[PDB]
Amino acid sequence: GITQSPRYKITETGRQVTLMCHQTWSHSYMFWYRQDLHGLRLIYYSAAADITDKGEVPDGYVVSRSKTENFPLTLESATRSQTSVYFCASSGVPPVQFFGPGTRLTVLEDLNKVFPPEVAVFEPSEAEISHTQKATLVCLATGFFPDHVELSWWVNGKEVHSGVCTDPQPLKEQPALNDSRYALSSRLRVSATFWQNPRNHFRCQVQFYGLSENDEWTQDRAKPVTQIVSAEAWGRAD
Amino acid sequence: MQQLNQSPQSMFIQEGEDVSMNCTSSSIFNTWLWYKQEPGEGPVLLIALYKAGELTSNGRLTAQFGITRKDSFLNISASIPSDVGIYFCAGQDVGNTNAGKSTFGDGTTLTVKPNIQNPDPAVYQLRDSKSSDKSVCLFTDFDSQTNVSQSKDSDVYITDKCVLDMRSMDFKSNSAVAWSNKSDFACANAFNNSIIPEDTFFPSP
Repeated sequence: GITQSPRYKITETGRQVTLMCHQTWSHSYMFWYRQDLHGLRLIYYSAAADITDKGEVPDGYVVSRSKTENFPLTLESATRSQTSVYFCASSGVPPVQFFGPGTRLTVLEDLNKVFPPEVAVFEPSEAEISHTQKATLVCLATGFFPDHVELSWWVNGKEVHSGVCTDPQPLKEQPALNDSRYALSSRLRVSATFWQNPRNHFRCQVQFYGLSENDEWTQDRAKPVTQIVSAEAWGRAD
Repeated sequence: MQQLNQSPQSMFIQEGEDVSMNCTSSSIFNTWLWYKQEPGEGPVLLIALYKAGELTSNGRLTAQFGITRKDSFLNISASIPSDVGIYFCAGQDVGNTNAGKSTFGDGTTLTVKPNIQNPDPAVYQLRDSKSSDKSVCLFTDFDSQTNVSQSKDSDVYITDKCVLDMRSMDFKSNSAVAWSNKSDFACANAFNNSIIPEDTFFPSP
């Protein structure tokens, strides 16, 4: 398989970032793409070991292929124009390419705009329970930047995948503003009898990808680090 | 250099119907590929085409690229929810210098809408589990004919139709969320800028 490291990353303008790619098939060809909302654009591609040639958009990037199984992509001086979802690829015999899971990279002019999400769970309405004999819980995560969030539902320790409906794309809170904070919505629908049981524990988890332990904070608020903000709710019988 | 024109950019087809994406080029391509990138995942090869004019089919999928070696299409039959994602066409760069590389199109983002057989459209108000002061509005149980639009109020947030969980489609329903901090915010007039079913249940807290 192909692995990519890291999966989520936040950096600043002028910083040096390296994205890692690995493969276990010993494929000779390897590729590095960026997927800006222009399609898949080739940055660099390596025919074999120590063979590196430029692609369609090589400006601002540097690669190396000292060994076959690795193809690191380096941003020399990160710019806001290099904010993208980066996909690594490899291929044995052309043309079929195998892609990694992708790296979501966000370059910022400053880390004063990164914020963790505020998560809240909203209990179903008795009107819905009386009308449809169902109970929809709504999870709301607001005020986070960037949109490196993963929402999941937790019910009594197991993972709820039935009756779950999460937003496809986050919602810019101030769409006219640049680098505006985001909001994410989600829903979980259970039977009316399942919600009326008070022992059932509902918890909405939002995995936020923020700052690493190797970053610093000169401001006063808690350093927006990679963390998990969760909201809970228990099923009232009335 | 070589360019692959993929159309249409978006496709919102409903569950069970057919899918059709085209892919045209100004130059010839000896090999045409199709990829499917599911949300949050990477692109995976869908079908490889090595013979011109050969109608290949792996059950639900059907693809072909013409004898002119400049066009290609992809057809998905009986749309199921897991077909949501981006679809790229690719062609191996003709020549040896650019060989190994492949030119991709812009891609078509596909969305599959559920078939709600028994619609019961209603707008409910849900209270927060911590501060009973805050609440959200829940428009739900409307069929795919109803389209939810944003709000003209800058301080009102509107959520479009959500993509359901591909793992399990149990309790498959359409839903939209609205909330705001304005004291003039009431769920009865939250979705006022959208066309809503006339027989929409509007209960009270």
